[PDB]
Amino acid sequence: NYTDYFFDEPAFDLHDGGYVPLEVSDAPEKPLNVPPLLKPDKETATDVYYTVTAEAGETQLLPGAKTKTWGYNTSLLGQTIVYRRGQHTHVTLKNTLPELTTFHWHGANVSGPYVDGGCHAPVYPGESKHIDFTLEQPATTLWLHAHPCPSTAEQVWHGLAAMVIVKDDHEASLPLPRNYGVDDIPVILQDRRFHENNQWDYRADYDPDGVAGPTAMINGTINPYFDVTTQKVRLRFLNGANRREWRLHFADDLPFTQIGGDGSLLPEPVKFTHLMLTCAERAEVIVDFGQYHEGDEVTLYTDDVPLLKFRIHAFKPDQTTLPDKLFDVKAPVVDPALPVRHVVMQGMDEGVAIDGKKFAMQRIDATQPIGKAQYWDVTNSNDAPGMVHPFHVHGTQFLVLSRNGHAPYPNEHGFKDTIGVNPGETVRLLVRFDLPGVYMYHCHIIEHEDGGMMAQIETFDP
Amino acid sequence: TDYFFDEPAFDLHDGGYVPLEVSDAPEKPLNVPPLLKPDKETATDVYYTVTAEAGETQLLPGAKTKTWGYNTSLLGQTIVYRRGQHTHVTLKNTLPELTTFHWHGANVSGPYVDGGCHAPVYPGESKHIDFTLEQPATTLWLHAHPCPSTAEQVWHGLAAMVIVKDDHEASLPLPRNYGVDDIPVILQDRRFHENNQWDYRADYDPDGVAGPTAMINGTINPYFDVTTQKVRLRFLNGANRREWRLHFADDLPFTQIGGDGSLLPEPVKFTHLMLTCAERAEVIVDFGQYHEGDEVTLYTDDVPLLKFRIHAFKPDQTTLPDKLFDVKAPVVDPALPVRHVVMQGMDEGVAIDGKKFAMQRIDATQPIGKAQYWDVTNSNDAPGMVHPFHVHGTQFLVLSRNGHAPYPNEHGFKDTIGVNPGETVRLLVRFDLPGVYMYHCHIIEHEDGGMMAQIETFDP
Ligand SMILES: [Ag+]
Ligand SMILES: [Ag+]
Ligand SMILES: [Cu+2]
Ligand SMILES: [Cu+2]
Ligand SMILES: [Cu+2]
Ligand SMILES: [Cu+2]
Ligand SMILES: [Cu+2]
Ligand SMILES: [Cu+2]
Ligand SMILES: [Cu+2]
Repeated sequence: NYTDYFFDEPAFDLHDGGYVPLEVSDAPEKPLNVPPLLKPDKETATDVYYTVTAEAGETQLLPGAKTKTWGYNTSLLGQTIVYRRGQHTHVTLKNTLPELTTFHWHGANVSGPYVDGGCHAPVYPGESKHIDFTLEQPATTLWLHAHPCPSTAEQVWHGLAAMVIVKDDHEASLPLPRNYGVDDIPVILQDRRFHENNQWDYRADYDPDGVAGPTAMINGTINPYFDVTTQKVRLRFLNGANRREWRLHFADDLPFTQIGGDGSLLPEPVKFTHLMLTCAERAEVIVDFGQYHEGDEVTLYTDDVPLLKFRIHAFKPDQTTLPDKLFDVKAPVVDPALPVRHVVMQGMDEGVAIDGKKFAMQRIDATQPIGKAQYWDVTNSNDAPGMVHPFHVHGTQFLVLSRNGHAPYPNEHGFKDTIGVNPGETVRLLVRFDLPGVYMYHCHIIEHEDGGMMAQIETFDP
Repeated sequence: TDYFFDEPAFDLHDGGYVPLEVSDAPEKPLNVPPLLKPDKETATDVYYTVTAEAGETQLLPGAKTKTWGYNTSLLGQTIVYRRGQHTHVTLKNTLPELTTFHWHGANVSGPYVDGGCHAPVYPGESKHIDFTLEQPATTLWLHAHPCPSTAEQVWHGLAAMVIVKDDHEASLPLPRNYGVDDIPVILQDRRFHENNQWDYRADYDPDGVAGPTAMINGTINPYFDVTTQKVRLRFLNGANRREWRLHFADDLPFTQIGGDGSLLPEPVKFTHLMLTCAERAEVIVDFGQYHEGDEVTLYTDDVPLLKFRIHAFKPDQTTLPDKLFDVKAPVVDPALPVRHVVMQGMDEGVAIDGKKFAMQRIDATQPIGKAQYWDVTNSNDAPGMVHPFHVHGTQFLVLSRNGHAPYPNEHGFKDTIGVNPGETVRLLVRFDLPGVYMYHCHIIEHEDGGMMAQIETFDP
């Protein structure tokens, strides 16, 4: 009788003092919302042009009154944005909100601070900005969300997040579900607390160690079910919550195989029955429903709470099988002239800090040359009252070398931008920035990021 | 119209104007904020702790209203500063959000002491500032200044009066007994929601937020017990947008003695006085013609704000002198261009010189100790608002309005001027200290919407 998850059972959120259990909503079960693929304004093989518009509106979530929500090219979350490697991407960023926002491309190898779209890329109500870039990184699932400093939390809670899919030649060649909306779906995992008139009140539910409500919400849907019409289904899991951790497993321990992480395909497929994700992490998995019959419903659960029902229909057999090797991880060579960087995440509540300091806009906390790989030792110092801190770094994809001198977890051998650090643990990352800019590095529990557990590094060309 | 401003441009002609309505709530004594007791005070030094905190205040019957304040649940204890005295303040933030501590109208360095956009104080942390004011006696105030949102934080209730004492003002025949005959009159409005709670974002409007319930020193339907013949009222417009058009029953006269940055050169009689956001005006009222039990109401437009209950009082036979203060105007540096500042737009198109505020961008420079002319224009006409233009880290003089005389109460030092639609005012502006100072419209929703720039001052 042990935990089924890789992380440290005592550190789990369910052990927190102000832990909010998930509760099942009485709302009607309804089809999972699959956000439309965002149609480009114009597209050639060399160039793509998109308009992305932050906007306030209303969404039917619970029965009765509609919930006031924000979203991208929609009233909640966003239309899914497809980018291609090597394709000159051109984006118009339009803000029609009553408040100034930011357009952060979490996981995008792009310049900073302006394209990156973090704390220093404000966009006022009414005005537009124009960005352009060519991603040179592997196929993966990234995402877009707001990133004012503060409050990233409030804006994400309002509903500013959208899945971003990055396509490439290698990933296209592999035998994988790719029919978006049919056998390949977003699974954006969030929670909310609904107040009177089914409205949200971030500030009423504020907690300095993380905001979480009882009602799970997947792709802006309550009590979702999904209609399976293929044997294999591809799930792109994104933890878009402000603090909650998802411990994912089917009711009957139905196996699934993870094929992707944050920043790339995994080098090899990894079989799971139980998958934990901290804030901002992604995991792409293939589920096989071949043992089931028409009419059966297999339910996906987080801990002991049902999240997502899969209604099984008729499907043609799928004989295909995954290769031993999905992707070639080309590790950089550490620059020997560089020392080891030590980053200590510390404190809790309003005490949060990185290397003894709260985030300041005008202060540069670190530098690193472009093109030069470096070992980062990252430490979560919190003691017994412990929390798994998802450490994130803008403008790169790192490799995970060790966890307390031991091997990294079996699903951490590919490229990642976010790694959960257990209380007391030091992890070692191999980090390289390709481009010049100012990039944030922070805990992706968003309430702590708004509270000062954020710092910034400047990359430069020698 | 009895007021100096342009009647067509008044707020009550605005598109989504919100008229004040009188609350059904019972009459009660005007809250007079206590004077903040120093930690330690000598003749050369003073040491304060200012704590921004969150709590609950009984404002209407039923549930309490969740508010913010400095060293209290709502607004703040009145802070006293002396010219030439080394002041030592400790800023403590116990709010669940980050904030700022701006000393509106204080000649202090920027950008840290100024406490503008660049001076964040996180939850749980403390900062330490020290300074010495070399400016005349007047009424300043303290309030939150994150960029953004100043408007949200001021709404929550973060404002407090600040009194600057000096030797000249002490020597004058003025009511000076705080809370007895020398009172704050902090003029605000609010909209009360279910369970008497405020909700800024529900009430939001890009052209300014106004609610229908007047609130004076965090009091609803206040009355004040007059126990002297003369009473000094320190008017402060702490509203987000609303203009106050002040007058008494019977058209009882009052005398303005001071404005934002100084006593007026001479006293100015009024029956009707108008104030835009962030303006302060100090007036003496005389109730010598009234008797035991008489009530005199102070109105904005047709709406009662404050009831003065006259009691028996000793006759006060003192008259004010012809001259209150000497205004020593700096001379323009002749080698220096006229600075043209244009406030444009309304709603989401608010801008200054065609640009929205960028926290990394310096829009202007000026040498310390050299007075320059500032021509400030308000472009919007037809749908027009009186824009109260404000400059950090200085006290300017008003030279002209559209090439004509300034208003009768603009011959003193000021930090905030109401500019009518289409109007160019000329200011004479000098900066004593080096720093980075914001200048902006003080209709706060425009401030937050980007009608703001920043100037940098340097030693030549
Ligand atoms: Ag904790
Ligand atoms: Ag208007
Ligand atoms: Cu992110
Ligand atoms: Cu990011
Ligand atoms: Cu970030
Ligand atoms: Cu101010
Ligand atoms: Cu100011
Ligand atoms: Cu304005
Ligand atoms: Cu200001």
